[PDB]
Amino acid sequence: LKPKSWVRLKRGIYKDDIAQVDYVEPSQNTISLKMIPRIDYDRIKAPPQRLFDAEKIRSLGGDVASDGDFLIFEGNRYSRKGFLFKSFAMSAVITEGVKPTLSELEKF
Amino acid sequence: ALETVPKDLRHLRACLLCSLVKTIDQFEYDGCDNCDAYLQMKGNREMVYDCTSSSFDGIIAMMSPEDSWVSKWQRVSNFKPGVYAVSVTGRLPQGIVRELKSRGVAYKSRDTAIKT
Ligand SMILES: [Zn+2]
Repeated sequence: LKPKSWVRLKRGIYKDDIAQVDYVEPSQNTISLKMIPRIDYDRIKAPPQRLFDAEKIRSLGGDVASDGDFLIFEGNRYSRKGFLFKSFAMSAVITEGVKPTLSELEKF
Repeated sequence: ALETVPKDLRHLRACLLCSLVKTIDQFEYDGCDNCDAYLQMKGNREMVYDCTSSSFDGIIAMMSPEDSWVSKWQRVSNFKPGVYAVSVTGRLPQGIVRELKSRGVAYKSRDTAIKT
């Protein structure tokens, strides 16, 4: 596990997706991960990886809060500059065999 | 003295200085049975976080610090009977280490785990 490295979430809607290791917690409990969201922006719920659209999720309304480039939506989901920056458990990700292809490297 | 053993398996921490394993509540209430005279960990949750780390390898029950080979292996033959982890990973804050050195207490890492 290294800073700015890449892991993959074990479960969730982001399962098997490449996520950059944006920050490593000193306590070794969680890590902050950079991800391209897979969200319907609350339009379809009563999905492919897409850049986080702050204006779209603000227009849709519901559980949303912006500080600027940073946004909190849909139960503490953190996004910034079109990219999710969210903390995930070290047991909830796989830390080996992950390398970005060129597309993921361009993405992150 | 049952004060040196956990009452439950949640939120267990290990003292980075003597590898004593207690619940964080026990560390907050009665402090470290082997370091409170040098740390004053009683009644300070933040200081408990600073000096005790939740992350450790193994559990060892210790009964005879003067009559145990594992006590010699772990360098815990001068500590009170309790639940002692095999390896405690972490490091104290630099200020606390310098305070211990000024007092005269050398700080040796308890992380005896083989790295790579
Ligand atoms: Zn201790």
